[PDB]
Amino acid sequence: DEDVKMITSLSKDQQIGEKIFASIAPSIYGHEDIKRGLALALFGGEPKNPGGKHKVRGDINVLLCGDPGTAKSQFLKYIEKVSSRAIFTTGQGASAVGLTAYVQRHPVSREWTLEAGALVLADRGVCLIDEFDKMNDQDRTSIHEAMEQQSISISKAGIVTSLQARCTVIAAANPIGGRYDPSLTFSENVDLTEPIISRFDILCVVRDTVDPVQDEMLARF
Amino acid sequence: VELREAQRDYLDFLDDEEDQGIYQSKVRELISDNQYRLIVNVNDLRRKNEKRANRLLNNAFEELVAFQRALKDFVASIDATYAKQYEEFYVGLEGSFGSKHVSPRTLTSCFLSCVVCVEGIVTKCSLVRPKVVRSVHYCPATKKTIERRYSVYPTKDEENNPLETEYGLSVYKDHQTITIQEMPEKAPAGQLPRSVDVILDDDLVDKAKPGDRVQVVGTYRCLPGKKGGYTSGTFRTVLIACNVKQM
Ligand SMILES: Nc1ncnc2c1ncn2[C@@H]1O[C@H](COP(=O)(O)OP(=O)(O)OP(=O)(O)O)[C@@H](O)[C@H]1O
Ligand SMILES: [Mg+2]
Repeated sequence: DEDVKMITSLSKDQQIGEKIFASIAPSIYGHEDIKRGLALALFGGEPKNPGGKHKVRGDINVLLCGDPGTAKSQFLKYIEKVSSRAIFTTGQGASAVGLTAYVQRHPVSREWTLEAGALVLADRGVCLIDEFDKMNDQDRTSIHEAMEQQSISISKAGIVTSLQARCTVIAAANPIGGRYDPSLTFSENVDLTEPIISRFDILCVVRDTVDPVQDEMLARF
Repeated sequence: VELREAQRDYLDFLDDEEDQGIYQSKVRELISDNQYRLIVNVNDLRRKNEKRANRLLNNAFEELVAFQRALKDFVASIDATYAKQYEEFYVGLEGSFGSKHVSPRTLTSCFLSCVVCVEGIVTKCSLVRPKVVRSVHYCPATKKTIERRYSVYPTKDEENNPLETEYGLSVYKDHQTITIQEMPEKAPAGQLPRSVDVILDDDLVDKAKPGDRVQVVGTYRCLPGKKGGYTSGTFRTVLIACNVKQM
């Protein structure tokens, strides 16, 4: 009860937005724009559907592309910690939670189960993807259909189902050559395809230019 | 009384030579061709006797036994010489059954003890095996022969003298089991198929092969629970074929 009053009092502050922006990722130095974009993604928007014909989503997907050593994974870990319903996965492989639905007997419970992908488990939540450029064909197709149609269709072992996958996707990636080239466009610097990139609302580019003062401050931290 | 009346009606059905009938010529051809199976159209029987057709469809085993007895009597009357070779004859069925034309997916317990027609594809087949009908045994110690009929295998005489089996004097009949699966062209998309088991005996053993589309007409029956003090109350259903056709 008093929490609502405290929140309303905090909203009356003139610098509440700046405080919220600075609050995200206390242990990460710099990258104010990244934190602001992540705050905007976390707060989200509002979906619309005039009648039952035109559906417009309200989720803000975020993609970060950066050189090695720029602490891309720390942001994902912090977002996973903060978010109430967050599912973390990596495209390299051997992930705890898969990205494709399948029907199998569970190794532990020894029961016949239908295990959905991380996209379905993150319904009305957040899905974080690390190593976005190492994925295979199945993961790419599943992500494409989950981002365009916002649903997953399964036809396996006599089971035909359609499941909702309303989630916000935050992905991390590295350039093709290991270092971003300003002379080339963003599409040419990433192994991803144009339709996949077009889905993301916010694209962030991180570089590793040698600034002595910034490097000194980072080393001190 | 009912069985005798059914046999009388079945006997009356066959005598059609003075009524532009064909079945007498069919029986003559069967005798000429050394065959012991006759195919009778259900539509003609329904036209001539609707009550008998309804009883046969709703009750198969007794009516089929009566019809086999009638055919035995008819073949005896024609040429008793031929009837000596075979103990009993077998019946085949043909025609349009209508509501009883049932696919493997739509088979239910409502068709128990009835005659059904199914169309499908063959997926599993078994090796041909002999089945005993009669057994003959001989005792070298006493020079005595004994006969047994089947529908316990003796080994010793009354005075515990050993018995030797005469395989040649015994009687065996062929037996095989096949599996019929619903055709994928008609099954609903995205659903697992359903299969039925069929038993073939006598001359119908070698008329089916896996991967082939067939139509089988036969009786639908349950298998009783095997010996035990406790029963689960669930019986397995197996089709007993009487006619197989290559579509
Ligand atoms: N701004 C920063 N503030 C604090 N630590 C930082 C910062 N940038 C990088 N680091 C440190 O750099 C190290 C590199 O590991 P980290 O997992 O963060 O890398 P990454 O950017 O995800 O790299 P990769 O491209 O190999 O996946 C970490 O221990 C992290 O603490
Ligand atoms: Mg990393």
